[PDB]
Amino acid sequence: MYTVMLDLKGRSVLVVGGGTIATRRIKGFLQEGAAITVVAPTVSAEINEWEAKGQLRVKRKKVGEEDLLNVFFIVVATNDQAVNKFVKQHIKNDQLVNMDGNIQIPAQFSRGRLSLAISTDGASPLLTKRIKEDLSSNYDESYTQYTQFLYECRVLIHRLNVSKSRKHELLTEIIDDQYRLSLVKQREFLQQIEKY
Amino acid sequence: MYTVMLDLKGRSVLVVGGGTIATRRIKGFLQEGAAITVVAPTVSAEINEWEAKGQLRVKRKKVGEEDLLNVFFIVVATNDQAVNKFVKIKNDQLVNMASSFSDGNIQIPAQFSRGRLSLAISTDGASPLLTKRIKEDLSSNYDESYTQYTQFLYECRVLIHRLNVSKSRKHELLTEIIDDQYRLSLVKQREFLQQIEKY
Repeated sequence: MYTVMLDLKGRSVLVVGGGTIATRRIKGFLQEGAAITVVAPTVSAEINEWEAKGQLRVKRKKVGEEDLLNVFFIVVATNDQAVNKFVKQHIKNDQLVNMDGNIQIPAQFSRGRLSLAISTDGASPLLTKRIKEDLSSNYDESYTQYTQFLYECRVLIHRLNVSKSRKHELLTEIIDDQYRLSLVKQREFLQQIEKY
Repeated sequence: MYTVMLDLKGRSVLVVGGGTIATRRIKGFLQEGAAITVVAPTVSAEINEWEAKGQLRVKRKKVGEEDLLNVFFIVVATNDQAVNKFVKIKNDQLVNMASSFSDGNIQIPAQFSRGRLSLAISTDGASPLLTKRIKEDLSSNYDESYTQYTQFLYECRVLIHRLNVSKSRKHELLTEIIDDQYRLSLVKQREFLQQIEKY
């Protein structure tokens, strides 16, 4: 429908539920800057393992209005009809909520600042799974520190008091395999722009 | 940032600005069921046509405090830095700061489609040029064969959903049809359609 990038870095995420969907959702956005709370009577072995590693907070309760305060993003993973109704009746108008609801989560992966998301508008989640695998293979962890390098370069060049002509030159230069796969190449480029 | 589909159906959307960037942004959510209001002293020929077609509302003036009060999603797509700054609203407020350099909490990824297949690519603004490169590289690998194929897959989904056969049979069938040969053989496709008719 309408695909966007959403900043969750440092933001509050509540997951309502603790079964298999809940576990999937959390796996999905763990890398994202967190503040994850899970509210359910019972949770899964996986949520338990994450709770135990300091990755998540759990509240083994029936969700109440006290759980729905100032949460940036709410995920209602559960199917439990009454819980879904309750949450829907107790959130504000502009509440981001994945359930109605106003947030769908597509298959995706990231390599630091790089992200690729795939959908078929529910025609083939199984194709989407295959394409995700193929793309994860083709875009590996080298893109994590490369896109971090790119990001530093963009900020640094932006700040330069150097002509538009030169800025564009510096921004074009750093887009090839040799910048991704050579630390000398990167480090020397950084030495160059530091001098300006 | 994290990738999500935002459902704007029956939500208020404010587009601040009315140039080329505002027009491009609106195109993206024009068929989404939102109530779109566009605020700029002047607006493009295409925004005008959309207004005249009754798909959005136009406010022909510069933005003021009032315009930002009860708006679910704000897109800033102007060129006057004071408008940008002025908009730059509460926290928890969805906003796309399209006109850079700094971000809102909403970014719009590069996207291409092959029929129903959709790919979204972002580098969190690290490099618009890399994003373009990757979109071209993905365009190369996923060509127009995927446009026809997701149409096949869609029809299969429809026909399999209303089969009076088990859930586990449905899954097996929907799994079966995911490989290169289903995509690239029309015989394979057609014989499978015929097969799921018997059930």
